[PDB]
Amino acid sequence: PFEAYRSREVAMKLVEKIREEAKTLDGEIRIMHVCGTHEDTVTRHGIRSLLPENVKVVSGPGCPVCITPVEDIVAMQLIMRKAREEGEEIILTTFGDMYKIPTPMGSFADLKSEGFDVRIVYGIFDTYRIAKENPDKTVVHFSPGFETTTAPAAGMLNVAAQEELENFKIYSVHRLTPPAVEVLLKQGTVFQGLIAPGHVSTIIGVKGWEYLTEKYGIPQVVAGFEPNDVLMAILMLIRMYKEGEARIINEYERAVKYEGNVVAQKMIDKFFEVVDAKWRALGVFPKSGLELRKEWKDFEIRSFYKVEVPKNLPDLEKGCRCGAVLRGLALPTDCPLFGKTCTPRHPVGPCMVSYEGTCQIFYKYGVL
Amino acid sequence: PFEAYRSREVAMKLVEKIREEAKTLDGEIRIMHVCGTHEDTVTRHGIRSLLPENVKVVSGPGCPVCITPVEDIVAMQLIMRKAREEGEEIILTTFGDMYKIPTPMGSFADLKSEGFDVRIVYGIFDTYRIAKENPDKTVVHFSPGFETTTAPAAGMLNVAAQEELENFKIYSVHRLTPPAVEVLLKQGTVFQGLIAPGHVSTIIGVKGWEYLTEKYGIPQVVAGFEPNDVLMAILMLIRMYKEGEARIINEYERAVKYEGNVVAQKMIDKFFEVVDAKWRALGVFPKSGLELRKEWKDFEIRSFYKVEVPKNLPDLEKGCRCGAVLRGLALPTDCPLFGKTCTPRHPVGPCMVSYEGTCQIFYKYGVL
Amino acid sequence: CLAVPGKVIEVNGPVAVVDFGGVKREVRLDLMPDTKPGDWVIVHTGFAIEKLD
Amino acid sequence: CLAVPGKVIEVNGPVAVVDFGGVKREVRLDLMPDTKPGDWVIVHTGFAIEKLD
Amino acid sequence: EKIKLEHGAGGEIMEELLRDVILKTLTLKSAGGIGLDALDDGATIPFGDKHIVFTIDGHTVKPLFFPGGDIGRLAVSGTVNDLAVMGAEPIALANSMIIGEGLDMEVLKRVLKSMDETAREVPVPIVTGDTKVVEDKIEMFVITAGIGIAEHPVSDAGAKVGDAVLVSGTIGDHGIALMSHREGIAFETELKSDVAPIWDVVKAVAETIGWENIHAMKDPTRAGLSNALNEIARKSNVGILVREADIPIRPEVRAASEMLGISPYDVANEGKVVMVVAREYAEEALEAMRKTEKGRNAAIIGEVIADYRGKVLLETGIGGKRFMEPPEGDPVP
Amino acid sequence: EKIKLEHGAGGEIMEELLRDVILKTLTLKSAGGIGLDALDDGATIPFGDKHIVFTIDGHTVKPLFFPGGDIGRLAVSGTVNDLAVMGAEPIALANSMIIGEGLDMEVLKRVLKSMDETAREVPVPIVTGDTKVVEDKIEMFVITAGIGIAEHPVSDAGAKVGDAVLVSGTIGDHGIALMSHREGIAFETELKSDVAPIWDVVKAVAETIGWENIHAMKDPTRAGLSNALNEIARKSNVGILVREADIPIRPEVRAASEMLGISPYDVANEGKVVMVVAREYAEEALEAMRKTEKGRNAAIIGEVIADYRGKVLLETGIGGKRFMEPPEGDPVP
Ligand code: SF4
Ligand code: SF4
Ligand SMILES: [Mg+2]
Ligand SMILES: [Mg+2]
Ligand SMILES: [Mg+2]
Ligand SMILES: [Mg+2]
Ligand SMILES: [Mg+2]
Ligand SMILES: [Mg+2]
Repeated sequence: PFEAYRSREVAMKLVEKIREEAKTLDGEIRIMHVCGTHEDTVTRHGIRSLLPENVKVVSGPGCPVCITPVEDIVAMQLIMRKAREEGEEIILTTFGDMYKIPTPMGSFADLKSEGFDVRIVYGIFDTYRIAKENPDKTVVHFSPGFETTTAPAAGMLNVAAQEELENFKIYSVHRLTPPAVEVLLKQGTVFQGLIAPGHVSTIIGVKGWEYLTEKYGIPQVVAGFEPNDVLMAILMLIRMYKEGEARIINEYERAVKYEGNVVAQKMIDKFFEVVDAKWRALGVFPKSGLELRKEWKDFEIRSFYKVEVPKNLPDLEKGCRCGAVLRGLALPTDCPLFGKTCTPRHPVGPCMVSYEGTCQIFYKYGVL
Repeated sequence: PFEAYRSREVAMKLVEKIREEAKTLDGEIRIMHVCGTHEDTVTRHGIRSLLPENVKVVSGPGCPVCITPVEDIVAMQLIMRKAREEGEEIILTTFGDMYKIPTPMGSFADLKSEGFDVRIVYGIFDTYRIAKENPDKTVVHFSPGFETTTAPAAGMLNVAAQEELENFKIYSVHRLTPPAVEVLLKQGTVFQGLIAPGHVSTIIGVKGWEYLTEKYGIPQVVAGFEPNDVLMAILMLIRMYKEGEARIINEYERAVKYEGNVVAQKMIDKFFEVVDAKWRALGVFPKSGLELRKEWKDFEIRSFYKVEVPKNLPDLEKGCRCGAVLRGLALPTDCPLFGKTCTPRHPVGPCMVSYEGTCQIFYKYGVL
Repeated sequence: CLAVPGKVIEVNGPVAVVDFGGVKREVRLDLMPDTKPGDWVIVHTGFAIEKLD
Repeated sequence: CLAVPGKVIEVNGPVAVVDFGGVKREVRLDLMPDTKPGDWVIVHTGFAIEKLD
Repeated sequence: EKIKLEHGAGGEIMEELLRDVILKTLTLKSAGGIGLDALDDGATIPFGDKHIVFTIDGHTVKPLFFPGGDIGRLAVSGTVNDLAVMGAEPIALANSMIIGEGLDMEVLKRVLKSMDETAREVPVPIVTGDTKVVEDKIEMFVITAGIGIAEHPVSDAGAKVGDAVLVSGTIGDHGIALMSHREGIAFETELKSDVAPIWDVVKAVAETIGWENIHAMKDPTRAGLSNALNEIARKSNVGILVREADIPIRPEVRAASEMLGISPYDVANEGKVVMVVAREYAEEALEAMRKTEKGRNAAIIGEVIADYRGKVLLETGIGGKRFMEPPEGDPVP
Repeated sequence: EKIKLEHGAGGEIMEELLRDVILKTLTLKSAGGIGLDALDDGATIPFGDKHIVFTIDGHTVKPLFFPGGDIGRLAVSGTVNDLAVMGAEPIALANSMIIGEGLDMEVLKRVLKSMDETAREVPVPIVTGDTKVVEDKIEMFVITAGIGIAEHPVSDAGAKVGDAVLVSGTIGDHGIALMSHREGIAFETELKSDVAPIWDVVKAVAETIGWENIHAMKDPTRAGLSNALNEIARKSNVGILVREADIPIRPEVRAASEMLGISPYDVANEGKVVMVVAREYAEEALEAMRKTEKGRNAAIIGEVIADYRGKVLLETGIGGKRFMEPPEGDPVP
């Protein structure tokens, strides 16, 4: 069952071809991926220890929970309080990692601590099920996530309107991957090759990433997450660099369609609108976020409450270098807090809290 | 410090005089005391094992918690519920033993179980203190007890009116000792001598018990509670029986005044009115109870609520012989449940629950 | 009616500090106004009911 | 985005029973209507997002 | 059927649970000597010309700190004492702790400090341990197991008719003090616990009259003196006469017990040992005990008799006679 | 400063508590052999031509019953295994139980039944015990202490360069099953715990290659395999190379761990033993293990190396290299 994609022989071969190609390479080639799941593949399998000194793999901002603005997390919290006072208790669902994400004003966990009803769920369906089991209350799901996660949200919003659920709301903090890559391009982040996130591609297909190679000539390679997927993509990128080629190779063709997945596309489009959005520790990226259209404003928990989120909320604790880690400009180990005051159990920054955070992945796997 | 009253020599002497007097006695002399504390003295010190086969000591209904009617306990409970529904939560205080007293509808403990605020206290003052610490709530003390306990209640009712406390109420279930003795006389309970309860005497004095010797010629002896107090009183009674004497000897003169204690007397009289009252497992005794006068009806929790207590509530569980134990006509060991299904930890009847209950005292002390 | 005797060691209005052999407790004197330090009283439910002679 | 693949063993409307090597879980097919038993899908947060070819 | 607070109060009800469930469900209960069925202070295991004494004890005292001691001093004191009443010298301790999520690190440190101070007094080392943390709001539970070597093991069934019964000190200090601390009852001289290891007390007597003359022992902990005596009588099938006037009791203890309405005979002691000795050695044992710092208040309280086998007869102060009933469990004042 | 759930999760954080408080506050920690400081599976006490192994373990697993076993089978399995990895044969068990007021008498009986069935499998008797009851809503806590006799004790510091590393069975069955049971994850064939005593497995190897060739052992319980290995490496000051492709893992375990997002290397095992053996005896040990009912799935996963002393190096399936980091404590899927 796809064993080849995990095959040691297949890997030892790819590693050799890669090595061969780099021996005759000048300078240094830097490949960047933008999906924590890929960073997990790379780090979990020790792929970096198999690469030639002149070939580097850097992790971009491929972690939706990490980049969620603290202003939005605080807002959601200010609304929980704003309801407890209006006598309207709310049931808040969030992902396990997001649940513990820090902000200068506390996490959703510190909230639970204050007696609020915050619940960890694994998907939007869980939230849906909670909205039907608790009719006497309003259930809201702080919804972050890239396209791959936006779709299941849009899909659930279709099954919510038909049923006419009224206690099914969500705080949208969805983000788009492609725009983030283009902002990183215009800002100097160095890399001659891209490893596009397989599953985000499954949704927007190969077509969604083309607009980048055409406008910047950067070779891209949609890849899966098995170890040989990443090794194949590295080889395929090294060669397009050496040959001067600048196109997109769909190495994850077994799961990705050129057009992608139309159902989800429209499903998302029917409910979400692209807008300018802030990325925690990164800045405000143009047309990089998704918010509910005026027609479905009834599903946005912010359409039922107006809170004043204090200004100048710092994005990170002093000493945290998660912003640079997210840009592929810094390694977790470059950080002084890494593995000291900052660990998965007692995290200082968001990169260590998230399951797809680069810092957590490095810590969890003992990078060498 | 009164060591003589506990002196072994003093006792060995009294035991001898008693023995001497009984050797020349015909038939059998039966002395009855009506105070659980005396039964505790007798049983704790093994006095019965020191008495001549023709001299018996029986315990009368000297246990206020035992004789408290189940109708009153149920009522108090029906009022706790009647308030939880009227949105008025009440703070109920009770003595530790009364707290666990059974009724066909549960104890105050089963109530606490249902989330009600029932609190164990050691005296009425505790209740007073709770009424001032909890102004936002009504504090009521289920108040049972003989004169000795009625006084501290009356005294606290004086300090309550002056202060003008409004959340200081009590359910009166106070009882009088003398009347109970006279009812037992008219009903055949056999005994040629009485050992009047020292502390109840301290309140009503020697004068309070005279009306009994004059109307029935029964010799009485107000006694303390040290072992030699009871041994002295037994001797003093055996002799008044043999000599045909019929008077009252105040063996507890060191703590009792002929007139008694006027302060308490008026203190009680100022608030309580003698009325007919029921004695659990004994029947309705005339002018044997005390209820608040119409002027202080504001202190009786029953003046703020009207509950319908179901009729025909059985006084005791099937098999329980606490009624006969209370009459001095039965010993705890005569009971089949005693030490079997009925113990202080899992009591079937009230005589085993109470601290002054004859059954508990027999169990606790391993009678032989 | 445990009725344990104690030696009054402090009187302060309707309140007194009674000593029961190395154990002190506060007692109401409402039913024994004349109470004064040095006295021995019988205490029932936190109240003094009589003095020992 | 754990993205573990499983073999669909039962389809019942927008719900399916996916088998992840001896471990079954129910999955929404809203984004993969064409799904049918025997198929292999990628599951993200309880939803099927694609079929493996 | 539900487990009640009394099923673990060391009295009659707990004995019911042990007889109706524990001993009844377990079938393998011996390693060559005194086993689970004996319900002794510990078990023995023949190992050469010697015997290894094995014992374990759970501690859940609340509050963790109280006048005279703490759950830490108690954990060490209890296990060492259980080994000692078996006639064994403490060799090593095993310490298991189940801590509640949120406990103050300073509390754990303070408890550990006391355990250590207590351990060095024996002396006995804590060679192994375990640490668990639960979300349950429990603060802390200390379970201590201990192994000891006894040349001549002593059991609860060694009592012989004519033997004398001794106690190493005043009865009821731990249990009452902890109770008086609950109800807020104050003092002239604070009433403290007696929790403390008493191996030296046992050793002293044996080193004075020989192990062959120490026919039985037991630290009267849960359920107190009465319980410990009732246990010896039953297992030795002998009768036990105790003279109430010879039982050492502090004035503070008498006073507080009265107000609390509980006999000091039914409450736990954490620094005492009951010893049944050969009639012609009672005085030497008593004096050997009096010569120790923890045995200054020792006293011969009675003798083993042939009548009333399995029961404990009490001769009251005034000369009366009654049984000293083993409590049903935890007192309630 | 407060005690956190991780301070008792068996990982790095707990090691901090032990190093910053427990071992730091206790001063008397040895009885002539391996002591508290060694933090070994148990302690040893020289006693003649032999050594007494002493160990204690607290169990607070929830729920009390789970696929494959219960807190009762676990209590017995854990103590016997800790004695076994020391190279000691189980002699006796001491059982302490802290029961929550209100537990169903049938639950206690069922747990006792399992403890007994498990005990007879060794076989090992439960010679002494203790029973406490608390009002705290805790259900039940089982603390088991055990003593054993080892002719040649084995410690975590015996690993030598060139030695082979073996495991008696699949890794992650207990921890994952209990997790999958929490999230309600169902199965084709129910994923069960592996909780079980494995003295016979250790005995078999020793009885095949001799105790002199078993250089180190450890039951990889809390924090799992990685933790147990990291402990051996540190205390033996050697390096440990493990080949991910040789680590036995059930398909159900892989699948569930993935969905749970937790490595089966960091979760507790209750029926396995890690054994470091002399390079020229690895195959006989492996086969001696394979010949047992609980060791059918044994496998040589690696070797002791001289480089990366105190660390555990993992050679991934594709040939990559990374460290097998000891978890911080309890996993969170
Ligand atoms: S380790 Fe922590 S603190 Fe350093 S960047 Fe990564 S999360 Fe920020
Ligand atoms: S023992 Fe129980 S049941 Fe028998 S009379 Fe005395 S209380 Fe009633
Ligand atoms: Mg003991
Ligand atoms: Mg003990
Ligand atoms: Mg003994
Ligand atoms: Mg171990
Ligand atoms: Mg262990
Ligand atoms: Mg070991």
